[PDB]
Amino acid sequence: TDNTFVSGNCDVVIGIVNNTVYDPLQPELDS
Amino acid sequence: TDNTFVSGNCDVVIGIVNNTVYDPLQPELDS
Repeated sequence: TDNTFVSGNCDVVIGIVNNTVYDPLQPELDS
Repeated sequence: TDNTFVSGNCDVVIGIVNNTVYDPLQPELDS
């Protein structure tokens, strides 16, 4: 999430794909 | 906070206004 940014949804961009975004906030909450 | 940068204070800036900043850490710590 620090390297990328969110804008809109995935129903507009042509050729878009799926992946898993590793949020740095997640493991720190579980630590 | 990810789209704005903090510097100085609200006494030196001329014509500054007041607003609420969305802290991404707030709903994550509450969740």
